Amino acid sequence: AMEGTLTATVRLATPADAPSIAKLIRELADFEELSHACVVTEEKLHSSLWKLPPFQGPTVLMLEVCQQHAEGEVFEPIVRSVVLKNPIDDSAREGFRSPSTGTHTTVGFVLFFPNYSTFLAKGGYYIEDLYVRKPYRGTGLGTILLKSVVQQAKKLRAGRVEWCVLDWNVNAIKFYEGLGAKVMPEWRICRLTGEALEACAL
Amino acid sequence: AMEGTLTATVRLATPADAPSIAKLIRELADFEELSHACVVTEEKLHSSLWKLPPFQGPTVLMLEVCQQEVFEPIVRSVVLKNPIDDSAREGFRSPSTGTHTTVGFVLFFPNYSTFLAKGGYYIEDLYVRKPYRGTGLGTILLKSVVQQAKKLRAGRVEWCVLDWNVNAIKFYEGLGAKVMPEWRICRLTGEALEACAL
Ligand SMILES: CC(C)(COP(=O)(O)OP(=O)(O)OC[C@H]1O[C@@H](n2cnc3c(N)ncnc32)[C@H](O)[C@@H]1OP(=O)(O)O)[C@@H](O)C(=O)NCCC(=O)NCCS
Ligand SMILES: CC(C)(COP(=O)(O)OP(=O)(O)OC[C@H]1O[C@@H](n2cnc3c(N)ncnc32)[C@H](O)[C@@H]1OP(=O)(O)O)[C@@H](O)C(=O)NCCC(=O)NCCS
Ligand SMILES: N[C@@H](CCCC[NH3+])C(=O)O
Ligand SMILES: N[C@@H](CCCC[NH3+])C(=O)O
Ligand code: NA
Ligand code: NA
Repeated sequence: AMEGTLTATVRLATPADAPSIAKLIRELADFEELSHACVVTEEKLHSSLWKLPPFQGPTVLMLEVCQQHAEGEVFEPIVRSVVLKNPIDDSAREGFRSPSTGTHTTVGFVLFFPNYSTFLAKGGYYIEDLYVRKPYRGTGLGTILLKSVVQQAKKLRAGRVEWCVLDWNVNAIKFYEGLGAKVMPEWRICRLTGEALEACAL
Repeated sequence: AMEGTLTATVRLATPADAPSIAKLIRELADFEELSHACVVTEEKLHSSLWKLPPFQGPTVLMLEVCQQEVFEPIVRSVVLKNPIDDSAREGFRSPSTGTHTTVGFVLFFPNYSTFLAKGGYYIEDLYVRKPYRGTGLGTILLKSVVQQAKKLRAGRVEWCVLDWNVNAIKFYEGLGAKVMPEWRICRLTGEALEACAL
């Protein structure tokens, strides 16, 4: 069991992280009660990610823990000390060994990509997924991961940082509101997919 | 002014379209009851758009009409539901062809679904000028984006709508889109974004 103080690391994901990303996307879909809709594979991540420079297309940041630079680098890892709220019991620890450092455990991820506001006439960032494994929630790790994205977005002069939440996901809403984000009740998401997308033609 | 059949053209916007795009973004913001929050300028569009290849970043397609390649223009004949009276006609002359009137625009950019593990497209803005609504022009414009998204193997085409905008909701549902009531947009901007530190 992990006790006392942890060292938390937020770093750019590499193709070697595809197995862990696939497992975390599946855990998130299971949390959102959307397992049937989730068809992610390591192969699909290799086909679609790591094609464009980081922050110029879909980009993943990995969150990892362990028991406690030159010019023009894209993303220097963010390293923070975290005093544990309670000791952590992680039965999944061995299946989440980090490919960057063997002594690190992968505990979360975030996927984000550029968006654009016409009212601001400025580019922003959109966060697609934000996920922390169950034994590591409530001790400040999700705050470090979200704030690392926001800090990068601000460095890139983002007008806004946006994302979506399920109306029933009260713990995430409280978490986002506590960081200054506003839940906008007036907007609804529209999706054109599957057969309806196939049928949509001129 | 305009009666019978129109020729509708959907084409890629160039920097010469920044004045009309700015004008149309303002009309949309006014429709969406968000005028005060709209700070678009031609200069801001020149700084943020036309920086990346089309469909690889924020991309605009213009919608233009007249009385009857990365992206080949889409040309369609449109039988007018009712004759059109356009008092703003002279302020919306097309920079591509002088005989064409700019009546709308769409802005879209790539998005990504982790559940599909596939890229898609997100439509930021979709707008048609009031005299040209309800006669099939908006359908042509949205379908032009979807056709390009499908050619680029998009898993989904997504956008958002105000819950009170029943005319856009009906239009979207009629095209096969599903309005998903469970999702809420969260935004970190302004002072809240500036105060967010690590
Ligand atoms: C939402 C999620 C990412 C947040 O991450 P977390 O690691 O659980 O978050 P934190 O621990 O930083 O913050 C959660 C709470 O703990 C509190 N907290 C942080 N450090 C703490 C500490 N050392 N001691 C006590 N409380 C602490 C924060 O103040 C926050 O409280 P609030 O929610 O009342 O503001 C995480 O719970 C998760 O993965 N959930 C399942 C998936 C999900 O909901 N995804 C959202 C996608 S839209
Ligand atoms: C929403 C908007 C983009 C749609 O464009 P439009 O040009 O009005 O759209 P169309 O004319 O293709 O479709 C509207 C309706 O007219 C009908 N229609 C189209 N051509 C027709 C014709 N020749 N004869 C009779 N009816 C016709 C369509 O079937 C559709 O009906 P439905 O709403 O019951 O499905 C437009 O009205 C607009 O700009 N509105 C204000 C801004 C706004 O709401 N933007 C959305 C931001 S999310
Ligand atoms: N373009 C608007 C959002 C409209 C979303 C619905 N089409 C903005 O920048 O705030
Ligand atoms: N990643 C999910 C959507 C989750 C949105 C909220 N984080 C999908 O591809 O459908
Ligand atoms: Na959610
Ligand atoms: Na709307």
